[PDB]
Amino acid sequence: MKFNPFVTSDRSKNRKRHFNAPSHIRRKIMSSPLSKELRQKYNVRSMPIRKDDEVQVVRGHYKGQQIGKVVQVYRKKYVIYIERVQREKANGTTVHVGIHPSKVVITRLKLDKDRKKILERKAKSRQVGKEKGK
Amino acid sequence: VSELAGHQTSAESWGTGRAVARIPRVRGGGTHRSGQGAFGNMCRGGRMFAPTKTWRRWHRRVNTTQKRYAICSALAASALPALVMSKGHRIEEVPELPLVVEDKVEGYKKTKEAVLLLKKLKAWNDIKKVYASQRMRAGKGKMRNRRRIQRRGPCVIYNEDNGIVKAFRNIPGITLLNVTKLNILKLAPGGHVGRFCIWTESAFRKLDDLYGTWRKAASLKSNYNLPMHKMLNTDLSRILKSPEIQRALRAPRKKIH
Amino acid sequence: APSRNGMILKPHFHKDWQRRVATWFNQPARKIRRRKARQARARRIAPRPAAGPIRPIVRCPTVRYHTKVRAGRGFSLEELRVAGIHKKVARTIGISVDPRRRNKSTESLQANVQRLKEYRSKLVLFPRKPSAPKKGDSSAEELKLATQLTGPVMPIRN
RNA sequence: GACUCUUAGCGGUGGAUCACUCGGCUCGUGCGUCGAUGAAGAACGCAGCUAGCUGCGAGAAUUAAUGUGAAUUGCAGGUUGAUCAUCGACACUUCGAACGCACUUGCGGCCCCGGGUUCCUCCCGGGGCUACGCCUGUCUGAGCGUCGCU
RNA sequence: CGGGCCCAUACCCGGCCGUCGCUGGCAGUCGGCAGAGCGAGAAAGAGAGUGGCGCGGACGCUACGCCGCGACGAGUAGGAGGGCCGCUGCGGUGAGCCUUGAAGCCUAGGGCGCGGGCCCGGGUGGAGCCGCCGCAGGUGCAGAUCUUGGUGGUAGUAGCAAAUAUUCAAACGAGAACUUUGAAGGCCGAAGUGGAGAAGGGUUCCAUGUGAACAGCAGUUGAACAUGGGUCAGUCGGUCCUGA
RNA sequence: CGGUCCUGACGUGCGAAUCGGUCGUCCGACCUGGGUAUAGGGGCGAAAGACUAAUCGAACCAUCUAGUAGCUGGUUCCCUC
RNA sequence: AGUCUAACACGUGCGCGAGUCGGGGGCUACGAAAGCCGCCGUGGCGCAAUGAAGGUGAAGGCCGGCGGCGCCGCCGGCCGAGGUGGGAUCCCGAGGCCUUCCAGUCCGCCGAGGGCGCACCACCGGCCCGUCUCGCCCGCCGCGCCGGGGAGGUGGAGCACG
RNA sequence: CGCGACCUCAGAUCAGACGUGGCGACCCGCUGAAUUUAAGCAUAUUAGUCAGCGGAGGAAAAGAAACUAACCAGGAUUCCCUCAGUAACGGCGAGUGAACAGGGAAGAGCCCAGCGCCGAAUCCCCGCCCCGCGGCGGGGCGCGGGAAAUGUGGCGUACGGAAGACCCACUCCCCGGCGCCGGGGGGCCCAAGUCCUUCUGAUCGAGGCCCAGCCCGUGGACGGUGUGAGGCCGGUAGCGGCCCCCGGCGCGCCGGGCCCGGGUCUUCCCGGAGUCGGGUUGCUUGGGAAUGCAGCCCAAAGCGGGUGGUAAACUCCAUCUAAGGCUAAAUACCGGCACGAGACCGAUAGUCAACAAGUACCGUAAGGGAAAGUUGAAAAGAACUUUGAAGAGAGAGUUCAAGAGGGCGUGAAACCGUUAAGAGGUAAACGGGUGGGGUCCGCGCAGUCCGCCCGGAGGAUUCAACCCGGCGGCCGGUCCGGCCGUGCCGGCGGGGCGGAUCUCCCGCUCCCGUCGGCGGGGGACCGCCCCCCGGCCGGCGACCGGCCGCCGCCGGGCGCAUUUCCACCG
Ligand SMILES: [Mg+2]
Ligand SMILES: [Mg+2]
Ligand SMILES: [Mg+2]
Ligand SMILES: [Mg+2]
Ligand SMILES: [Mg+2]
Ligand SMILES: [Mg+2]
Ligand SMILES: [Mg+2]
Ligand SMILES: [Mg+2]
Ligand SMILES: [Mg+2]
Ligand SMILES: [Mg+2]
Ligand SMILES: [Mg+2]
Ligand SMILES: [Mg+2]
Ligand SMILES: [Mg+2]
Ligand SMILES: [Mg+2]
Ligand SMILES: [Mg+2]
Ligand SMILES: [Mg+2]
Ligand SMILES: [Mg+2]
Ligand SMILES: [Mg+2]
Ligand SMILES: [Mg+2]
Ligand SMILES: [Mg+2]
Ligand SMILES: [Mg+2]
Ligand SMILES: [Mg+2]
Ligand SMILES: [Mg+2]
Ligand SMILES: [Mg+2]
Ligand SMILES: [Mg+2]
Ligand SMILES: [Mg+2]
Ligand SMILES: [Mg+2]
Ligand SMILES: [Mg+2]
Ligand SMILES: [Mg+2]
Ligand SMILES: [Mg+2]
Ligand SMILES: [Mg+2]
Ligand SMILES: [Mg+2]
Ligand SMILES: [Mg+2]
Ligand SMILES: [Mg+2]
Ligand SMILES: [Mg+2]
Ligand SMILES: [Mg+2]
Ligand SMILES: [Mg+2]
Ligand SMILES: [Mg+2]
Ligand SMILES: [Mg+2]
Ligand SMILES: [Mg+2]
Ligand SMILES: [Mg+2]
Ligand SMILES: [Mg+2]
Ligand SMILES: [Mg+2]
Ligand SMILES: [Mg+2]
Ligand SMILES: [Mg+2]
Ligand SMILES: [Mg+2]
Ligand SMILES: [Mg+2]
Ligand SMILES: [Mg+2]
Ligand SMILES: [Mg+2]
Ligand SMILES: [Mg+2]
Ligand SMILES: [Mg+2]
Ligand SMILES: [Mg+2]
Ligand SMILES: [Mg+2]
Ligand SMILES: [Mg+2]
Ligand SMILES: [Mg+2]
Ligand SMILES: [Mg+2]
Ligand SMILES: [Mg+2]
Ligand SMILES: [Mg+2]
Ligand SMILES: [Mg+2]
Ligand SMILES: [Mg+2]
Ligand SMILES: [Mg+2]
Ligand SMILES: [Mg+2]
Ligand SMILES: [Mg+2]
Ligand SMILES: [Mg+2]
Ligand SMILES: [Mg+2]
Ligand SMILES: [Mg+2]
Ligand SMILES: [Mg+2]
Ligand SMILES: [Mg+2]
Ligand SMILES: [Mg+2]
Ligand SMILES: [Mg+2]
Ligand SMILES: [Mg+2]
Ligand SMILES: [Mg+2]
Ligand SMILES: [Mg+2]
Repeated sequence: MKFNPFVTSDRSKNRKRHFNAPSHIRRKIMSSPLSKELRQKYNVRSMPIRKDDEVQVVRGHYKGQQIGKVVQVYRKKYVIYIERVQREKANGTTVHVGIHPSKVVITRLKLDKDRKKILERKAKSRQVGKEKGK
Repeated sequence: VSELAGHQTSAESWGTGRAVARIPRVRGGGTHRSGQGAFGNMCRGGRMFAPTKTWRRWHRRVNTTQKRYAICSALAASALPALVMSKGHRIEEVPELPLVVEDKVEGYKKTKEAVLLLKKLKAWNDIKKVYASQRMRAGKGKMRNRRRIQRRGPCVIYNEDNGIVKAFRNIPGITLLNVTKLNILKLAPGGHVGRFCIWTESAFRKLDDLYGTWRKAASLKSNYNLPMHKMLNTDLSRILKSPEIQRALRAPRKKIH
Repeated sequence: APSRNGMILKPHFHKDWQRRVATWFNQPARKIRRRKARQARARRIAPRPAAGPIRPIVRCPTVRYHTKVRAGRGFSLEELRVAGIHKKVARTIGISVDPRRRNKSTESLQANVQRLKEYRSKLVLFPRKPSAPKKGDSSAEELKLATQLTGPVMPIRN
């Protein structure tokens, strides 16, 4: 149950906020879970998706075990494009099929200084939380 | 509804003649909304019959004596297995219906150990019934933050708090109650009596002092004593088939003519 | 039109009464706000009585109530000068004063003087510079024991 | 056999019903802040492709800074921080209490600069002023108003 | 005047439905620990004491239930009672229903109820819905020259009739009564159907392209639609003056 | 500039006052553009209660206002007494 | 398209009851709910009416004596809060309810006649307040334009075990 | 004549400031109707209300008695309950209508003029120097300039004050800056299944995950994701974490202002005028021989003046001190900036406006003012072939579905086309009764069964009785033991509560360590209740334990087939 008297349970308000969130909030919404091995080796459960990460598709018509590289993150439509998840149009052109990041599992992150800083921050937060809990 | 809703327009009746129905019409204008019909409950737009007002008598008033009467009746009904099972609780494996546990329970702080306590007391089937009863509400209530519904489960009564509410509040269907602040709204949900109750030893001891006995009046109420019985022996069959009564009757006539 | 036996009534609803209808939907909010402000003031004035200054014994005016006592506005100047307290020091040390009150008899005056003497024997005074005590100031033994009391300081019971 | 009526199937016209809801209505809470340092309101302009809506002001779908940290997207285009959010520096067209006089966007006055002159006057451009009432102080005045000296 | 005959929801006999009355009957289902009853003209005991083998017996009674006797049944204005009649939302309850298919809609399908209505079957549809106990209401339409929206007959009908008038050939074009060019016949007739301005309109002006919509037939045409262009002042006027 | 008569045409018209023939006046109390003044119990009127933006024996716009109506119209399911 | 708010009247259901009611205030996600306060019951309504008002404000009798038959007071004591009629129910009981016949014992039932009578109804008395008439007595800090009392009529939205 | 003062009055694009206009939900001051009611209507009512005008704030206004009362008296203002639909007003009709006292929320008081005393002891501005500087302030210096004696500052204000004398007491106040110690706004974060199998176009559906009943839970609110998710994502809980900026409560420091009191006695001082009050007129009020306000005329006093709800004279009391000023809180809020929620409406509803809505459009103008939501999960929005000038078709393809084809969810009625069936000179249509034909249903087409007995064929762990063990139901006329009472009686018992039942000490005040008074604490008694002990009554059918007895059931033996039971046949 929610006890904070300054956040809503209003369905309409939550939908409006989600569909009108600015880009830097779209980034936070567009988060995907790391694989089992990455999760074990980083102590971090999820990471906002980036443009050049290897991922897998877990649900839908394109689910499988193949490793695909993200092509572009289309924040306006809340979908991401992978390098070989695509269908065939009528004329013969191949266009990409959008997939929600919540149905995708990250396989190998694109590391830079800021990404590493995010990972270490999340790891430290989970460590302090576990110390408090136990 | 809004007090000025349906009255924004300036509109007057066209009068008799011109083969229209004497209802007010919107004034002039080169638009569809022109001479169309403005005021009156039967027109599209315009006010309704008796616009609702905020000063309707929303709240009600009940005497303290009969509020306490109802609380006493609900507590009395909550100690009968027939009434509790009729209300629908799965109390078949419960050892004794006025379920009292020691005061160490009041010091729990983990939902896990609260769940273990419920499992050992064999009240877990009621929470499983609540899990089964979780479904989606019917009608236009979904669009108004009343999307999900579920069944009410057993109620926990504590004398004083040491983490009991923290431990139990996550489990569905559980209602934590202070012994000194019992309300009929949560003791007898839906207007029906016989909710399954789990008590603690200290609260159970204090309840007697709270509501008084037949001889001893309530000490935590300024002036209160338990309500009396209009008839004591409610065993009607036992009364009827007793020697003193059965002596003074005429012979039955059961010959159909 | 009256019909049969009834009681003919005079409803005062011939003005524009629906324009002025003061509802009470914010009553619980007002009660919460009042209680919160009460707690804020009580915690702000740290050791002082939460119900403000002491007030004297007062007879109700009219014949209908003249057998009952209650709490008045403040102590009278005759009562102060008989008790020995100064007009401008009484308010500082927490005694309600009004220069309007007369004293038509000795019994009320003496009762209020005795009440002032009891209160003066009862209060505890702090050094406004803690590192330096003074003459009429109390000692650390009671400075440690000082605490607020709820309700009126010296309740007026008949 | 034509035409007419009823019924059913199918197909039309039409948008009823049902289910949805980034909208309202009501209640409650906290705060409770405009303007001559130019407000509210109006007009006109600004995007590579842009009409309306939105944002903005000749620095014109924004600059600077802080935070976040890899995008925007309908089509093109070319990590020492793209985009968003915040917003404390800068900037802010013409009207409008609207302020040089009028309200055509017409006609001026004073001062100082750069073209002209080589200040000798014109003429061109730019910048700073040029409203009403009123308070304090300053300067210049007035009166067969009350006096004083000569 | 006589026999016979015909029939109303009236009268008689019978069945069923409901209402009213008897403020009628039933706790007695008292069973091997047992002994079957209270209906029959005429008050009140299946009264108690003291002396002279085989293990058996239907249904019933949601008492707000069930059962039995009689009588009765018109109805506007109006009153009252009962609705397991119907609609929307809330509190409880149904270990309720639901993508192996909810709501809604159609149905020469099968039924139930006096009725309000309801339940199944078939099809369509694609995401939610309902039963019982209580609570609440913006809660049930055939009418109001009712409001809004849509559709008919009239009806392929009335009409496309004020100001004299058209014709031949060719070109483009998928397509010509209407476009264009040439020829002929006509009209306005210099107070014009001519050439130019003021107020007013505001891009209608010019070229190309199109022929969805509009130009009450048609259009290869347009004041339509889409792309692009076009208004040059010391000496035309405003600007200045004053008039009411 | 005006509008007699045909009481003609039309009268869901070309037109919410138009058309035709016939008519009155045509150097004046003449016709007319622009500017300007008079505003609603007010203006203006060679005077018809005429005109004052298709509205005039008291314009138009918003509000008081959901004005009052002893008067017309309507008033939504079933059965039972 | 008979709604909501307020008032009133009666009828029904509930809690308490000569009392009842916290509605205003205060103390302690659902919860703006709930619980609690009694020296927070101030207050409202009810428990007393009547008069314009000053005001007044809801049973008596008997026994025995003294004084001014009877009446009044000092007294002491006792009875003590109506009556008539009709009244659902309850109480008593002349006798009787059989299995052969007699007597008597316990329980139960019926019943001539006779009673204590609920609520309510009618009638007759009584008491309180206003008013009228007739009358004589009583009290004293102030002896008075003082205070109190009786008998009989009549006016009241009164009393007569809430 | 000239010059110099002061007084009144001018001009400045003089130096430095200030006002204007907007919004207006709440507030303050004026102005002020008529619909309506009275069953007509004129006073009255509507109503000091709408319209109109002016002025602000975060609140405004009011506010510390020229008060209420008549008591054993209370004591600024504002708000709530009650007073009370009352006193009173009213063609005494319709109608209207307060306040005092009481209980509460809040609670805070003060300052001038005047009379006096202090060498104007007072204030503003320009210049330099030092510091501070986004609220223009502090300090030093000017034979610097003004304001002010037609009155500035200090003391001082009705509660009395001042001065002097006599006693007692005191060195704890405030600010300009500096340095130190621990709520608000913002940012980034912190649990657990995408486990196995199986449905589907797609899973968030269904089953399972043991003896740890998968894992987390201080987190099972919500939203998104291809239906329906506590564990996929954001979030949610937590006195959880980290990182930025701001304020207050405190700390010491430097400097600055100020050297500050009380009690008694004596001597002095002491107040607001065209105002009060009176007459008249008009409005207003519940205010009635005039409640408040305003105009005109008259027009004061100082043991005075106002008030004491009926006009007036006389006479006593009571109570305030008008004609000058400031002041927080409790209180109001349909505008504005953010929020949170709902037994509310669900696109003819809800705001006029769910959408390029005060928009399109209309009117010269003031103003008037709409209609309009939904493909799909994802455009995968139909390549390509072909007839036609083309709209538009026939094929092919996407999709789970085109039976979703760009006003495309579902797709009703009116109305229309076509197919099939039937019928057709008294318009059609309708009620009752049949007949005929259709489309469908019964998945009808050899007809019901259920128990007992006789007979015929068969097969069993197989019946009764008996033994062991377990459980259960009814009992012991009067078995032993317990518990309970809307039960009682005992008590040389131990207590909590209450009493409008009585009576040792302490505090207060009244007296020359004392007689006697008041409040409080201590004890006695009474009543209730809880507990320890004892004794009877009843119950255990809202509330039992062991033993014994009977009966019943179940499991296992032993029983072995004229018993019992299974399935068929007549
Ligand atoms: Mg939180
Ligand atoms: Mg509406
Ligand atoms: Mg529904
Ligand atoms: Mg009537
Ligand atoms: Mg049909
Ligand atoms: Mg539509
Ligand atoms: Mg549609
Ligand atoms: Mg543009
Ligand atoms: Mg930038
Ligand atoms: Mg940056
Ligand atoms: Mg001009
Ligand atoms: Mg019959
Ligand atoms: Mg009949
Ligand atoms: Mg009938
Ligand atoms: Mg869907
Ligand atoms: Mg509703
Ligand atoms: Mg209809
Ligand atoms: Mg024709
Ligand atoms: Mg024509
Ligand atoms: Mg001609
Ligand atoms: Mg021309
Ligand atoms: Mg021309
Ligand atoms: Mg052209
Ligand atoms: Mg055409
Ligand atoms: Mg030239
Ligand atoms: Mg000019
Ligand atoms: Mg004429
Ligand atoms: Mg004619
Ligand atoms: Mg005709
Ligand atoms: Mg005039
Ligand atoms: Mg004329
Ligand atoms: Mg005339
Ligand atoms: Mg007029
Ligand atoms: Mg009307
Ligand atoms: Mg009439
Ligand atoms: Mg009644
Ligand atoms: Mg200047
Ligand atoms: Mg202003
Ligand atoms: Mg009238
Ligand atoms: Mg009338
Ligand atoms: Mg009239
Ligand atoms: Mg009047
Ligand atoms: Mg009035
Ligand atoms: Mg107004
Ligand atoms: Mg402001
Ligand atoms: Mg103020
Ligand atoms: Mg004063
Ligand atoms: Mg009353
Ligand atoms: Mg009034
Ligand atoms: Mg008061
Ligand atoms: Mg208080
Ligand atoms: Mg002075
Ligand atoms: Mg979901
Ligand atoms: Mg699962
Ligand atoms: Mg899940
Ligand atoms: Mg979820
Ligand atoms: Mg997570
Ligand atoms: Mg998380
Ligand atoms: Mg008046
Ligand atoms: Mg004054
Ligand atoms: Mg004053
Ligand atoms: Mg809430
Ligand atoms: Mg619509
Ligand atoms: Mg709408
Ligand atoms: Mg719809
Ligand atoms: Mg609808
Ligand atoms: Mg639609
Ligand atoms: Mg949808
Ligand atoms: Mg489909
Ligand atoms: Mg579809
Ligand atoms: Mg459709
Ligand atoms: Mg058809
Ligand atoms: Mg046919």
